[PDB]
Amino acid sequence: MRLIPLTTAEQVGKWAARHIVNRINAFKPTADRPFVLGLPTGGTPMTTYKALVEMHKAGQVSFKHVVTFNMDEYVGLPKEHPESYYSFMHRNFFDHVDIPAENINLLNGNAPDIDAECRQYEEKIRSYGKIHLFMGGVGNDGHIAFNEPASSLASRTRIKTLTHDTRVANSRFFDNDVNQVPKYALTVGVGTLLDAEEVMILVLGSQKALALQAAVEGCVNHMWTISCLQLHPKAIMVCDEPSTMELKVKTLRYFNELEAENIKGL
Amino acid sequence: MRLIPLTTAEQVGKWAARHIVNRINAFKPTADRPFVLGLPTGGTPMTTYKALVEMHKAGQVSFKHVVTFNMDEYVGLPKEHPESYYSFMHRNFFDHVDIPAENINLLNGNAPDIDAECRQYEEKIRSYGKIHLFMGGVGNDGHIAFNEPASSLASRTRIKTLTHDTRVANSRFFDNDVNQVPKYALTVGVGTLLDAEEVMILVLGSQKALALQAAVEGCVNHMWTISCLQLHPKAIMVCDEPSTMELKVKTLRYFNELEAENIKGL
Amino acid sequence: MRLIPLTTAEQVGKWAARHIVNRINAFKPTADRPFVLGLPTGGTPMTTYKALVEMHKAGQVSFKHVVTFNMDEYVGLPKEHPESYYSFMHRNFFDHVDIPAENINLLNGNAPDIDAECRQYEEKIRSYGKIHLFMGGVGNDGHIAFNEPASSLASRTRIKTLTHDTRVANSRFFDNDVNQVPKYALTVGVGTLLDAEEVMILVLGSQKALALQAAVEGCVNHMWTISCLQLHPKAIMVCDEPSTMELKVKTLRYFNELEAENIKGL
Amino acid sequence: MRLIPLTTAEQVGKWAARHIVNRINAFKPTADRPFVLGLPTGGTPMTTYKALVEMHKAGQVSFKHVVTFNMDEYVGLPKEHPESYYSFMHRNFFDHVDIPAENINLLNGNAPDIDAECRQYEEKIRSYGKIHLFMGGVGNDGHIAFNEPASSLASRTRIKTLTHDTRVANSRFFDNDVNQVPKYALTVGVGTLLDAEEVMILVLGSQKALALQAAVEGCVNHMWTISCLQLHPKAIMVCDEPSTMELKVKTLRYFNELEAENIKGL
Amino acid sequence: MRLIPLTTAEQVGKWAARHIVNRINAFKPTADRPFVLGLPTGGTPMTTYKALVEMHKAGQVSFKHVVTFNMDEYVGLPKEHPESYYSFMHRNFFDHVDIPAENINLLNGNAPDIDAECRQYEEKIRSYGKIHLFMGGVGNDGHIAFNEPASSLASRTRIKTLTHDTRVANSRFFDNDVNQVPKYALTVGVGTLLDAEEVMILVLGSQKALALQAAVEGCVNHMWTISCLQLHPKAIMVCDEPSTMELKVKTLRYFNELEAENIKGL
Amino acid sequence: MRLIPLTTAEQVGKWAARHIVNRINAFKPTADRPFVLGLPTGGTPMTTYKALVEMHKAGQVSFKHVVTFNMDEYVGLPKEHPESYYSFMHRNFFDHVDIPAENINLLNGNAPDIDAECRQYEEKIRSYGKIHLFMGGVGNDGHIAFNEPASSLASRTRIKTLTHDTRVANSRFFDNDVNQVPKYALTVGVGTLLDAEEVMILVLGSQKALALQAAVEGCVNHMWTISCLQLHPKAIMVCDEPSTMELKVKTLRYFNELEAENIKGL
Ligand SMILES: O=C(CO)[C@@H](O)[C@H](O)[C@H](O)COP(=O)(O)O
Ligand SMILES: O=C(CO)[C@@H](O)[C@H](O)[C@H](O)COP(=O)(O)O
Ligand SMILES: O=C(CO)[C@@H](O)[C@H](O)[C@H](O)COP(=O)(O)O
Ligand SMILES: O=C(CO)[C@H](O)[C@H](O)[C@H](O)COP(=O)(O)O
Ligand SMILES: O=C(CO)[C@H](O)[C@H](O)[C@H](O)COP(=O)(O)O
Ligand SMILES: O=C(CO)[C@H](O)[C@H](O)[C@H](O)COP(=O)(O)O
Ligand SMILES: O=C(CO)[C@H](O)[C@H](O)[C@H](O)COP(=O)(O)O
Ligand SMILES: O=C(CO)[C@H](O)[C@H](O)[C@H](O)COP(=O)(O)O
Ligand SMILES: O=C(CO)[C@H](O)[C@H](O)[C@H](O)COP(=O)(O)O
Ligand SMILES: O=C(CO)[C@H](O)[C@H](O)[C@H](O)COP(=O)(O)O
Ligand SMILES: O=C(CO)[C@H](O)[C@H](O)[C@H](O)COP(=O)(O)O
Ligand SMILES: O=C(CO)[C@H](O)[C@H](O)[C@H](O)COP(=O)(O)O
Repeated sequence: MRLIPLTTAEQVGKWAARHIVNRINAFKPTADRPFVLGLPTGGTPMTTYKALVEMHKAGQVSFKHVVTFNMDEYVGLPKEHPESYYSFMHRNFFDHVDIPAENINLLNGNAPDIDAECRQYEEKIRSYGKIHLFMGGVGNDGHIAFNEPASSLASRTRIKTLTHDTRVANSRFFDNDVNQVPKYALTVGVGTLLDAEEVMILVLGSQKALALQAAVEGCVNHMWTISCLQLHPKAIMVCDEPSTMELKVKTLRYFNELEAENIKGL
Repeated sequence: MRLIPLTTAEQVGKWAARHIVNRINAFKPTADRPFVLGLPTGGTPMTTYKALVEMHKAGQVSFKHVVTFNMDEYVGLPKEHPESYYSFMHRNFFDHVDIPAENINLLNGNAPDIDAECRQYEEKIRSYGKIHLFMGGVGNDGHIAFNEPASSLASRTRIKTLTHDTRVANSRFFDNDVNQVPKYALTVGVGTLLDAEEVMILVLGSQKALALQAAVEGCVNHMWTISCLQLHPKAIMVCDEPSTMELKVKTLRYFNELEAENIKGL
Repeated sequence: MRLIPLTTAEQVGKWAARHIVNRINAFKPTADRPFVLGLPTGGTPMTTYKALVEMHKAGQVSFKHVVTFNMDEYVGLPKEHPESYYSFMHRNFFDHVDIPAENINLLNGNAPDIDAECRQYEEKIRSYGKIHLFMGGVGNDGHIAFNEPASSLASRTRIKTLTHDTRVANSRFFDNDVNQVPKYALTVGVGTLLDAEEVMILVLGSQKALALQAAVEGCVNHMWTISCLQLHPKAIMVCDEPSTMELKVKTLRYFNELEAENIKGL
Repeated sequence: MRLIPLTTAEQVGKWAARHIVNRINAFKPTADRPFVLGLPTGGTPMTTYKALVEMHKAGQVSFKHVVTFNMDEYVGLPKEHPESYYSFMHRNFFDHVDIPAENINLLNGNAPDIDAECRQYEEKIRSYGKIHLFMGGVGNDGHIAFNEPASSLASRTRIKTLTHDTRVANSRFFDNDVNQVPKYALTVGVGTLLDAEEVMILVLGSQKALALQAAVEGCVNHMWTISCLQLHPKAIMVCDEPSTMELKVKTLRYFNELEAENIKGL
Repeated sequence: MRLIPLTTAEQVGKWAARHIVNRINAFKPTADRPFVLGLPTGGTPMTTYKALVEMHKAGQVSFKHVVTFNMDEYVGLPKEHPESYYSFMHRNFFDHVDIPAENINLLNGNAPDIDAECRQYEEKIRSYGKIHLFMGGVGNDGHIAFNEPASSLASRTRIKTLTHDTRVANSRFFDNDVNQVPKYALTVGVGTLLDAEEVMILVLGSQKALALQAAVEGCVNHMWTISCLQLHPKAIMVCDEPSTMELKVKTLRYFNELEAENIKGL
Repeated sequence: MRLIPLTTAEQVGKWAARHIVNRINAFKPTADRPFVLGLPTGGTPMTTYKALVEMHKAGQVSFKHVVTFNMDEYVGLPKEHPESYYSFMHRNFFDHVDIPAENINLLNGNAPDIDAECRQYEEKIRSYGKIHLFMGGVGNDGHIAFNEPASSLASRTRIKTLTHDTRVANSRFFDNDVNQVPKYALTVGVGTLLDAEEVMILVLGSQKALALQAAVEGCVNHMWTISCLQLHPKAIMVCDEPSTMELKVKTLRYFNELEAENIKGL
């Protein structure tokens, strides 16, 4: 695994955005061979979406031949609701770039048949072949997507019951009232994520320090699903300073030595 | 993983039996497409075999098109011995249901060529395709089938030397004399079990509390092979009250919330 | 996993050599079906190379139809340098046995295109099909080959930055001057090793006691990559006495009972 | 120790307030033999202070012969600043009860000789003999008073540097401006607390879940100073529901049956 | 501490009995200066009591000037009930030796003022000065005496509520009827034990393997009160083979070489 | 405790030497009130002893009124043997300073009554009252003095059997011949050390990284006796860079900001 030890959220966003751009440009996507990008919501990717939109407007990237898939979506939350993941993605990213509406893939949290909806999302990924880069964040409790504690490490897209801890954390977006946070969500599985060619996790704040420790220095287990990355051949964690506080000095020293040139570019 | 927190062994048996019945009936097995059931011995499945036989006699299930495979068998123990797994299964299940003798698969602990016997058991599973539901229990030391501490997590059917701890526990069936308990057994591997479509483990008593903790809150490791379930896409653990004593309050709370409707049916 | 608890390095070498000979002879390699052997360097395999050369000269083994692959090699170290792994292997093994030069495979640490070199080494393994037996050792920090702490458990052959701890340990071969130890090395991946049919690790000295504990009694994790063996269907660890000091009494007792006949042959 | 498992912060303050009043009335303090009460600040004791005030108003307790000592005080913060502990205590407690000004002992965070201040505080306690009851809270990092991680378990009153985490936690009272929270604070030591006849710690909120687990199920260490309570002859922890989430099922079960009739008072 | 690694419970009782007799004879007790012996009940000390009796019969020891204090006694159980500790001690020890009735101190589990009973017991010990040797056993959950998990490490003699596990364990003596085992018991505290000049704990059986590991290799904590022995100046643990199974190899090796000539007596 | 994070062993000896001189000068010892210094041997204090010598030479300190006590001494090793602690201390320290022979207290490793020797040493310390400063090092296994793992935390000066690991470590001074290193040694106990007014431990090298982690972030236990420092009112650990590699990032950060201006002296 690669861990990029940066200082601030602004730097994290800039490194991630730049990595996404270079992968796409190096890929040279065509209409017959698009680049498939998996994306997350939440507060963590804000600086990355910001940087991505800038680079696009500056003419550095084109999303014309990029197909996107999101990690999850709230169940039973009106699609028009500003806090639905559909609204989040359009407001913060889609409405600003040249990506065709047919290239966008989002789960329908209001689908009448939940099993069918999840299964079809898997079929859609399969029709493209693979997700080339899946970007995400991590929960306080260590979840990747919404694969809460005790989620199978070989899981597929399906519905999951959100942990009280996750709902309290997400209530910050629902006027700080947990009763307004949806109780369920459709989410890609750990197995789904393990199938992506590259996984890039963004980690910000001391609130994520225990999750980062579990991922990097902990053992593989289903309580902290972020530990599944130890089993992925190409995972990267991009971190700010506060989030690395629980790591051993030797561990952080190793990554600093490794990524010195790859980050110190002002 | 799913964990069903029940109170007594009677409830555990009833939930498990009911789950087996609904899977079979939903499957609609034919002579050209049978339902393959993996089964265990020991004290744990007693209430489940009892409930299964009842439901059969009440006309709720038919084992006519069900093929069964057992987890293991003692090596060097006469097949006629009442404590052999062959005798256990006939006395407690086979002799009471409408399953054809040709649909029953048991390992021969007295086979002259042990490697050949184990290999052929694997071939037989393969000829059917897959085990749809493999039911089992857990050892005090955390073993699944007889995959004792330090058993490969990718293991196949083979012979294994029983741990002194396992023999002392099993001596309860041999007049409380460990010297009468067989030292070896042929057992399906962890990889064999991981290949089943669904795995259902029954957990009863405080004697199993540490094993349950390891499975649910511990990391993946070969010392407590029951932890392999964290890697299975469809595992369920059915527990009574005493067995959950080593779990964290938050963990048990999560499962109770999840399975409330799925268990509270009187 | 199998653990062979021996007393001295001389016994370890003799058991390992004998195991390699019996595998080859049982295989009956031909020019159209060679035996593929993966090999390590370092101080650990010294007694095994010694015993192998003896058995060859005594007419017990022939390496005529054996193809070999080494685990790694230093990057930027002149091939002629006595401490390069190319020199180590020729001096200690190749120059003494009847193995054809075309059957030898070593990584080129001075290759102009590192990615290409690593990729081609993988292709070469693939053209043979599989490595039948991969022999190795373990690092103080728990590494297998040079898959240092935080290496993916599904990794392939690639370049890796050596840990300060590994360089200090290896400086014993460079006049005890860490500044002379290369900083990088091309190494087979954990996934590469997991693909071998059988893996045999040699463990010598109390300096390796924590690594052995992690492998046998620890959980699967990428910090101690030797733990990947818990996931291999056919792994063996051959140990001397000092290296088992960190194991539990019950664990060592189990293996002693198991391997009693398999080792007590004077 | 005794752990009182309650549901709400309202029940916690009421249970703690009733306990203090019961101790005081049983002691029957007088001018020559006052009851010595140790007290804390922060958000946790609010409901306790309100309840004590209601009880004093109803005529149930008098503080005429109660001498108090506070745990700590910020260094360099002006005395009349609303966030100084001096201000907090008068506003939330002293202003509403009949306690004589001479009976109130607070640390002078702005004294010329900080070292003389600490020595004199310890002297003051000794002049009275012993603190009969010391009430306190617990930090997210497990500190008792401001004895931050790595504080001697035999420490006395002295100056202490606040951990970055505590300042972030306390910033709530400084307009979430960490820069405004004082970096230093005079505090009573762990030995000072262990010298008290009885220690009662109030635990509220999920954020204290790990600190509660460290105090109850962890080992004694100087990283989580709250663990010192395992060494005290008479320690009580009064908790609400969310703070108990990281404890084992059997732990909370034990305490629930012990305190059943002891908390039924509503 | 000293750990005496023996094989059998017969050797354990003989080693412990010889130790007591040696201490007593060396002390040379008299009416004005008696030897004070602290004693336990339960299944563990049986072989010790038998051996002590054989030694007294052979003329090797006299209890004429030995004062005894027992660790605990069940609350509410009638005195002449065969399972009361009073009954156990007379039947298994007092009835066969020359100890004066006035030298025997037992806890009155059926006293009117339970609190007065405990205070007076502590007073009795103080009147003699100090207990010279306190013998005890260890519970499966690590309790010393009946100082159940979460008992203060500075505790004194008091009333205590038995853990569900201890009652299950003790049900062996109550026809395996847990409902018959007393729920409460008066017991000496951890501080009471730490005040003794020397403490000797007998450990027998695999069931105590984890308690032994907690006492020897664990950290001091109030969950496994047996860990208090790390703080005692003169603590001895006498063990049989199965109780040592959870210790590390190097731990048991150290103790074996230290006590070699000290246990060769047969 | 205080942890002084320095880079080099040269800075460590200089910081420790300046600390001793400052304590001595502030104390202003005299014939009737000498300063009592506890001292160690081994490789760690070399730079400290050199620095103290340079300071005495420059006229900064006098040892005319300093009484010293050493931690331990090998049993059975001839006094004038260059590796005896008596020889080490005179050669490395006493020969170069103005300390009177009568002020020097060393353990007599070759005394007729070893037990009388230990009792008299403790008596000697008591006659002076208290050791004001005890300097020591830490073993790889965490021992303080020669209080090997499983040593009472309340122990006094006594004879002790060296662990195999310590003898291997100390063989460096005996031509790497473990057989030449004395198996026994008289040593001060943990209680003896805890009775000192201040304890300063010097930590140098990666080999002590785990011992440092056990002392700072671990729990108090008798396996790593260095952990006793968590219980001491005034303990200081002076470390070089490599010994800090196993600590968490936040731990070392806390200490760095606390001691910033306290180590800038060069
Ligand atoms: O010294 C004190 C209080 O005088 C602290 O230990 C607090 O008790 C603890 O930091 C909790 O703070 P709150 O969460 O209650 O605000
Ligand atoms: O208070 C006592 C004994 O008076 C207990 O700590 C027992 O020593 C322990 O429960 C062992 O019981 P047995 O296993 O020996 O019966
Ligand atoms: O009793 C002593 C010293 O008198 C020991 O605890 C050493 O301080 C420790 O073994 C370190 O040894 P070195 O690594 O410094 O040689
Ligand atoms: O699937 C989701 C996001 O759609 C994730 O697991 C979040 O990345 C994680 O919960 C963090 O959320 P933030 O802290 O970024 O808000
Ligand atoms: O839809 C999900 C089913 O997969 C459920 O409500 C179950 O609780 C599930 O079995 C647990 O999750 P995983 O093991 O699938 O993560
Ligand atoms: O393979 C076997 C059973 O054939 C198992 O691992 C048992 O389920 C386990 O050993 C528990 O046994 P009981 O406690 O149910 O008897
Ligand atoms: O037949 C089994 C062989 O697999 C053996 O006696 C070995 O001891 C085995 O190698 C260990 O078990 P696994 O790693 O296969 O579980
Ligand atoms: O890849 C390598 C060797 O080419 C290994 O991981 C070594 O086996 C290990 O580093 C031990 O080295 P020695 O202790 O045997 O020297
Ligand atoms: O060539 C290796 C790349 O694989 C690198 O320098 C990276 O640091 C790597 O991503 C880490 O290692 P693995 O996770 O691949 O072990
Ligand atoms: O005034 C306190 C000193 O007692 C200091 O700033 C030190 O940092 C102290 O040595 C650490 O704290 P304790 O070990 O005393 O908790
Ligand atoms: O009589 C005992 C009281 O000392 C009680 O029932 C309490 O439960 C006690 O506070 C807990 O035990 P210790 O902390 O005193 O062990
Ligand atoms: O002279 C010492 C005795 O105090 C001994 O050889 C013992 O082994 C001792 O009981 C253990 O050491 P401590 O528990 O006293 O450290």
